[PDB]
Amino acid sequence: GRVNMSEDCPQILPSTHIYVPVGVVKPITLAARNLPQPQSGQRGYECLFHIPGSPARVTALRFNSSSLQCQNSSYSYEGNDVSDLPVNLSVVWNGNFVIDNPQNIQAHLY
Amino acid sequence: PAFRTFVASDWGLTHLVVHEQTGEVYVGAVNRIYKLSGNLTLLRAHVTGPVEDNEKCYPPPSVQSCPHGLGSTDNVNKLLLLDYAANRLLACGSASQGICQFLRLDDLFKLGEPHHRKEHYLSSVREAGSMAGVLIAGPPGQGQAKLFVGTPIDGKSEYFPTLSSRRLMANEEDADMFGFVYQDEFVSSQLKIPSDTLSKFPAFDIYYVYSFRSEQFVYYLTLQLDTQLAGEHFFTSKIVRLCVNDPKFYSYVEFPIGCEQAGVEYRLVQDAYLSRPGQALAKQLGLAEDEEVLFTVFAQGQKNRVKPPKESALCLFTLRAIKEKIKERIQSCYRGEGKLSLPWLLNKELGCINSPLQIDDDFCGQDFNQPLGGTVTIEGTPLFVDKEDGLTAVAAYDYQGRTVVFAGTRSGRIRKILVDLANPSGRPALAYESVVAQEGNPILRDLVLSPNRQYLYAMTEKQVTQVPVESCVQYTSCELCLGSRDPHCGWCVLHSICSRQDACERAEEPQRFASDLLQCVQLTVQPRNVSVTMSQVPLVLQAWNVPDLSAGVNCSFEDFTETESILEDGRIHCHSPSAREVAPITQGQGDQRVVKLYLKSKETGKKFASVDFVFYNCSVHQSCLACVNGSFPCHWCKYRHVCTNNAADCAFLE
Ligand SMILES: *[C@@H]1O[C@H](CO)[C@@H](O[C@@H]2O[C@H](CO)[C@@H](O[C@@H]3O[C@H](CO[C@H]4O[C@H](CO)[C@@H](O)[C@H](O[C@H]5O[C@H](CO)[C@@H](O)[C@H](O)[C@@H]5O)[C@@H]4O)[C@@H](O)[C@H](O[C@H]4O[C@H](CO)[C@@H](O)[C@H](O)[C@@H]4O)[C@@H]3O)[C@H](O)[C@H]2NC(C)=O)[C@H](O)[C@H]1NC(C)=O
Ligand SMILES: *[C@@H]1O[C@H](CO)[C@@H](O[C@@H]2O[C@H](CO)[C@@H](O[C@@H]3O[C@H](CO[C@H]4O[C@H](CO)[C@@H](O)[C@H](O)[C@@H]4O)[C@@H](O)[C@H](O[C@H]4O[C@H](CO)[C@@H](O)[C@H](O)[C@@H]4O)[C@@H]3O)[C@H](O)[C@H]2NC(C)=O)[C@H](O)[C@H]1NC(C)=O
Ligand SMILES: *[C@@H]1O[C@H](CO)[C@@H](O[C@@H]2O[C@H](CO)[C@@H](O[C@@H]3O[C@H](CO[C@H]4O[C@H](CO)[C@@H](O)[C@H](O[C@H]5O[C@H](CO)[C@@H](O)[C@H](O)[C@@H]5O)[C@@H]4O)[C@@H](O)[C@H](O)[C@@H]3O)[C@H](O)[C@H]2NC(C)=O)[C@H](O)[C@H]1NC(C)=O
Ligand SMILES: *[C@@H]1O[C@H](CO)[C@@H](O[C@@H]2O[C@H](CO)[C@@H](O[C@@H]3O[C@H](CO)[C@@H](O)[C@H](O[C@H]4O[C@H](CO)[C@@H](O)[C@H](O)[C@@H]4O)[C@@H]3O)[C@H](O)[C@H]2NC(C)=O)[C@H](O)[C@H]1NC(C)=O
Ligand SMILES: *[C@@H]1O[C@H](CO)[C@@H](O[C@@H]2O[C@H](CO)[C@@H](O[C@@H]3O[C@H](CO)[C@@H](O)[C@H](O[C@H]4O[C@H](CO)[C@@H](O)[C@H](O)[C@@H]4O)[C@@H]3O)[C@H](O)[C@H]2NC(C)=O)[C@H](O)[C@H]1NC(C)=O
Ligand SMILES: *[C@@H]1O[C@H](CO)[C@@H](O[C@@H]2O[C@H](CO)[C@@H](O[C@@H]3O[C@H](CO)[C@@H](O)[C@H](O)[C@@H]3O)[C@H](O)[C@H]2NC(C)=O)[C@H](O)[C@H]1NC(C)=O
Ligand SMILES: *[C@@H]1O[C@H](CO)[C@@H](O[C@@H]2O[C@H](CO)[C@@H](O)[C@H](O)[C@H]2NC(C)=O)[C@H](O)[C@H]1NC(C)=O
Ligand SMILES: *[C@@H]1O[C@H](CO)[C@@H](O)[C@H](O)[C@H]1NC(C)=O
Repeated sequence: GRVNMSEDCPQILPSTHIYVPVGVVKPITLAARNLPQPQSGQRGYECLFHIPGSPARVTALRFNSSSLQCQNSSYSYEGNDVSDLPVNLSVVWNGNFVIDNPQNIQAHLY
Repeated sequence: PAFRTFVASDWGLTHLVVHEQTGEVYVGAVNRIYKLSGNLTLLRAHVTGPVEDNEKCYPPPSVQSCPHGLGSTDNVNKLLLLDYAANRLLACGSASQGICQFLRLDDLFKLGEPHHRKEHYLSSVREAGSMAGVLIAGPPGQGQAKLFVGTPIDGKSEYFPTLSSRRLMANEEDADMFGFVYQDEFVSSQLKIPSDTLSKFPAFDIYYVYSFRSEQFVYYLTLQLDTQLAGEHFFTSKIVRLCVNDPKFYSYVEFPIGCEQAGVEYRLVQDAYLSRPGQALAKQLGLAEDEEVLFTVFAQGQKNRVKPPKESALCLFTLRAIKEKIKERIQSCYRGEGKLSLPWLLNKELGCINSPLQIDDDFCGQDFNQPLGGTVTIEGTPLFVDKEDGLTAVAAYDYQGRTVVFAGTRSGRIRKILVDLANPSGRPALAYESVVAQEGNPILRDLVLSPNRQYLYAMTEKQVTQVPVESCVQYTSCELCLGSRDPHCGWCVLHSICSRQDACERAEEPQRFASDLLQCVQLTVQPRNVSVTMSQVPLVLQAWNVPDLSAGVNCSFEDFTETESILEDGRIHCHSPSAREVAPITQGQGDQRVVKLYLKSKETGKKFASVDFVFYNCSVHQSCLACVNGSFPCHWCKYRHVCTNNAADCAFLE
């Protein structure tokens, strides 16, 4: 679990844009690198969506060191003012450990 | 001495296993999996437990949402298997539809825990030990490591297979784990419970007790339900087998197994243990060196698998004899005779297809006459029967030929049995019994000898206990040493201790080590009785069953004095102590003092052989009656009115 090289860091890699319609049950598959196996007394993964209106906490599954997925859920924002809203997402495990997001990958709620 | 022990601080224990290289002991428990040293010190503790979950939920909450309410439940270690090849431990739990864990061998680091796919789920069943299996491997690049594993199903016929042949990839993170060896839309390397058989008999289920790899196969001792024995539940204990190289699963065989003792039926397996017999039992059971044997434990009748009877019997099966019963049964169905006869699997009875074949022990099954059952129930050779305290577990081993058997009890006791049916004796005799959790914590099936085979780790609900196979040093005397009979023990004459052949220095030499009670040190002194008034008396010593003492010997009357002796013929000549030395002893004890005259060997410097030696005092008698009509040679002087050994010390003649 020692990181000495910058390329070996826990980070989320981008895919072609994350499209999310409001009020539709969807899974959100992610790719990444060197995702840790949670150890003794350590919980699993969650996706946290930073929507000013409503912030959603959805638990996820780490399939291997290189892929994640938040589970079937629907999302919304209260306004009807902007069609395309990009949202900061943070991928957490064991409650508060936020994985690094270099490209600052966002979820588009349309 | 004290028994080395590991206590279960909070929860119950379920499984134990020993690493053949290190002697590290791994211990499966509810919510915990421990690594322990050879002497049972805690080395590492893994939390596997209390998980928020629900048994009714398919794929567990991690993968899909379940409408059933969740609660913090306990995760029971169902299984534990050492994968030496991939430097790890397969630590299969429950309470997640039975997801399996991989812990690294030397530190318990979770390498992987696959739970996305449906194969990564093993069974809902929350019961400990109702599961078993074996790990089998080939070299990297070749046909990879496989796991054969049986489990109960709880009626979830379509979710899980009871018996399966599954893949073990080198990457624990690899998704391919616990996938079947060969999957087809027609036939997969698995065996499911048919839905029709669950509709007919409501809660039929297969509970897997023990399992082992032998030569090229894989056996399982199982418990099943009433299917030709809706009503009530009555169980039938059976043997199962497969070829290791049979992806199609056509080799499946299933014979009922038990044994009878004076018209009393024993049909419920509690444990088993595959072993060797060593030169002794092998010869008079008629076997070749590498021929295997199966010790077992059965309870009386076919009632209450959940809580069996006290009445229990340790039986025996030679694998050559079970191999012949299976070969005999197959060369029979390939004569076209009768049906396959396997109730729970095939509800409508398909018939035996005749065909010309070379029926061998190498036969791995064919397309037609398929998976098949057994008619003639295989009877075992009984050995020992407990009636007041139920046997629970068993192990065995080869020691210098003689075959030692270990037997757990409901009380928390271990029996150390020499099996002597093939040996000279009338029937196999108990040698010794020992205590672990005396209060009445039962011993569990997982009972493993160490790698050096010096100890035997004995597990309870609540504690692991290092019970030595050999601990002859508890024996104080040649007469008790060789009297216990537990075959590791001999009297190392010159060291005056009881222990094994390899532990007694120079044992190989003549008379230095005693193995039959008749070899015991036996000693005699010619002048048994010597008066206090005498000094430096010559005594002759006859001793038999003693090694060459040309090394030198001293006589020590006790830890008081020590006189040098010289050797002639088959006799030892030494002297009594001086009057100056003798009286310091006899002062206080009056009439006489019986004293244990030892021999102290020059080579060892330890007292080994003893005799009753009497120091008598005449003078202290103060009356004629005490003097003469006592027990000793003493003379009374009428006139001086004194008692003495010398006639001349008397007043005068008359
Ligand atoms: C074999 O067994 C004999 C007899 O049992 C042992 O000989 C005894 O030795 C002990 C010494 O440790 C004596 O005990 C002490 O006695 C003295 C006083 O002794 C006087 O009284 C005697 C009793 O009637 C009497 O026999 C004595 O006379 C003898 O001596 C003269 C001279 O040698 C001789 O000529 C006679 O023929 C007698 O032999 C004598 O008058 C006393 O001081 C001690 O008592 C003190 O200590 C005790 C305990 O602490 C305490 O309770 C008292 O209060 C007091 O303070 C002590 O008792 C004993 O007298 C001897 N027995 C005899 C019959 O004489 C001896 O152990 C063995 N023999 C050998 C050769 O080893
Ligand atoms: C780490 O773990 C991750 C995630 O668990 C793995 O990523 C997965 O990779 C697999 C490839 O093995 C991907 O599987 C593919 O899925 C396609 C399904 O898409 C359909 O889905 C639904 C339901 O079926 C349809 O309604 C919808 O219309 C889609 O069409 C399949 O079509 C693919 O099958 C094809 O390829 C295979 C293998 O070559 C062939 O056998 C088939 O015939 C077919 O041609 C394929 O199975 C999967 O998408 C990824 N998972 C996720 C969640 O997205 C990684 O593999 C793993 N990484 C490492 C390094 O181990
Ligand atoms: C005290 O210690 C002495 C050790 O010397 C013990 O004495 C031995 O006692 C047993 C019986 O208790 C005797 O065994 C018997 O032997 C009988 C034959 O006896 C003749 O042969 C003897 C040996 O060859 C010989 O000693 C003996 O002569 C004796 O008697 C003479 C006449 O009285 C006397 O002048 C001598 O000095 C001598 O003492 C005989 O000719 C046999 O018939 C019996 O069936 C039995 O086997 C031993 O012989 C005794 N040993 C000796 C050397 O005399 C004694 O038991 C101890 N005392 C106690 C109370 O325990
Ligand atoms: C873990 O288990 C191991 C064994 O599985 C154990 O370590 C061993 O301890 C024994 C003694 O219990 C040691 O054996 C000694 O060997 C030396 C020779 O190098 C002898 O000098 C010793 O003799 C002494 O003890 C005798 C019996 O008590 C006396 O009669 C004699 O006078 C001596 O004083 C003795 O035979 C041995 O050193 C190790 N074994 C190995 C392989 O090193 C230990 O109990 C456990 N350790 C832990 C940390 O849990
Ligand atoms: C077998 O028997 C022989 C002969 O019977 C015996 O030989 C004895 O050896 C010891 C030495 O170990 C001798 O004792 C010594 O004598 C001198 C006087 O000459 C004393 O000053 C010494 O005593 C001191 O040391 C003692 C022990 O530490 C103390 O208790 C004491 O206070 C003194 O400081 C010294 O030990 C002894 O003389 C002979 N015995 C006779 C009868 O002469 C030997 O024990 C045995 N042989 C073997 C190889 O074991
Ligand atoms: C959504 O995420 C974006 C991007 O992460 C947030 O906007 C910006 O966040 C960055 C942090 O990377 C802030 O940059 C900071 O700049 C100062 C310059 O003095 C520097 O010292 C810091 O080290 C840091 O890099 C930046 O302030 C911030 N932008 C604004 C306008 O405040 C954004 O906050 C997120 N959206 C929501 C709604 O929270
Ligand atoms: C003295 O020795 C004699 C003879 O050995 C003992 O005689 C015993 O006398 C009783 C009668 O009271 C008999 O019933 C026993 O059978 C006799 N015993 C033996 C061995 O012959 C007597 O006990 C001794 N007396 C004393 C005071 O020591
Ligand atoms: C929810 O996700 C699962 C797994 O990806 C999928 O089988 C199912 O189609 C999804 N359900 C809905 C309603 O979108």
